Amino acid sequence: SHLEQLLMDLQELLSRMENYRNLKLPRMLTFKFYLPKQATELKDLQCLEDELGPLRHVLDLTQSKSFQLEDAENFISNIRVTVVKLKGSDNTFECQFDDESATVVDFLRRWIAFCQSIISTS
Amino acid sequence: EIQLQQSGPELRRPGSSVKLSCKASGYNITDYLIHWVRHRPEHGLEWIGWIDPEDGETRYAQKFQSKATLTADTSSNAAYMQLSSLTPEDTATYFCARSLDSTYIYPFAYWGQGTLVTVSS
Amino acid sequence: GSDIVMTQSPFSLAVSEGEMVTINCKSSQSLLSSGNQKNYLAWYQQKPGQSPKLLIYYASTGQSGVPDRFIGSGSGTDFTLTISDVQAEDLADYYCLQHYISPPTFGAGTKLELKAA
Ligand SMILES: *[C@@H]1O[C@H](CO[C@@H]2O[C@@H](C)[C@@H](O)[C@@H](O)[C@@H]2O)[C@@H](O[C@@H]2O[C@H](CO)[C@@H](O)[C@H](O)[C@H]2NC(C)=O)[C@H](O[C@@H]2O[C@@H](C)[C@@H](O)[C@@H](O)[C@@H]2O)[C@H]1NC(C)=O
Repeated sequence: SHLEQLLMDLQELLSRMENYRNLKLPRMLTFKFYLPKQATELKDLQCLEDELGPLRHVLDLTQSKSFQLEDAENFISNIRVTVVKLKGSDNTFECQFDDESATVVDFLRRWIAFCQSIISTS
Repeated sequence: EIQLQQSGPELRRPGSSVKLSCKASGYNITDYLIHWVRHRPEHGLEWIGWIDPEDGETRYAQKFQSKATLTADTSSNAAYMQLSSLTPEDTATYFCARSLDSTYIYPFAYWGQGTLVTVSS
Repeated sequence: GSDIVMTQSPFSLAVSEGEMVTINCKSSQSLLSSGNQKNYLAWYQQKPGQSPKLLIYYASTGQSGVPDRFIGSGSGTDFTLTISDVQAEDLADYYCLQHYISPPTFGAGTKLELKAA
């Protein structure tokens, strides 16, 4: 499944940030992110796509100080090509979510839980 | 050569606090992470949290975020763990351990002799 | 509920000297890293009166000084610890540990006792 693929890529990222000591930025600093609420629909994945820009910069920066993230680019590329499929056929819909404060780790965990909840409904 | 010496046994009433110490010798405690893991004979092994003694970063299991506070002192070459709001379920043997590599956070190795903490109603 | 669950079996085991022992660990999630191509799993041994000691990390790689009788195998969600030619000194508790995603979690453990052959 496509949603199956997205979940994996997120969990892979979370794994790296939890196992590699020098990946400190995604672990220690909070940013204002779009987080998923109880409202859960494939349309809401636009919110995730809007954050992919910033996320690449996070990974690129972490890479430059810790040479343990060589595959930063196509990581985001993989994520982007998977979410665009799930979004469905629609004019891009402005993200309708609240803007909340969290670390990159917490950000991933909440989009992971989002994916897992969809899987349950299908 | 690498060793982690833990402080002695403790006795506490419920609601109390305890601070355990983990003194490193044979190496500089800054170079690796310090993990804390407890053992309860009926519940097995349970990871509590880790700390990076170089810059002080801490990571906790959600179960212990309010209860526990990890700490290091570079001068003493030592790490510390404090548990507050103790309950009888917190009766355990508390181990400190070191990360295996300097680069990777897990797994833990070179464990201490353990500190027995007994909480009595 | 979010935590990765380690189902370790068997709980207790008694065998004779020289026989082979099989400990199984099953995970609720794959522990394989897609980039590293490694499984984030370790095995610990706790002899009576002693602290836990690392036997095997990354599923199949033995720690220095660990005899060859100890073989870790497996991938994804199914893992196995093997002890061949089991010795009197192997009397201990054995735990699997995952660390693919925090918090790292232990299996419930395996108590191993030895008998004469
Ligand atoms: C453990 O290592 C700390 C930093 O190591 C540095 O990098 C190493 C690769 C090596 O080059 C080493 O020489 C470097 O110092 C030490 O902290 C530093 O210590 C110096 C004095 O030796 C001090 O001037 C620095 O301020 C201090 N920096 C930091 C960030 O702490 C440890 O020394 C201990 O900590 C000191 C603060 C001091 O209290 C001293 O008594 C301690 O030895 C190293 N620990 C040990 C036990 O050697």
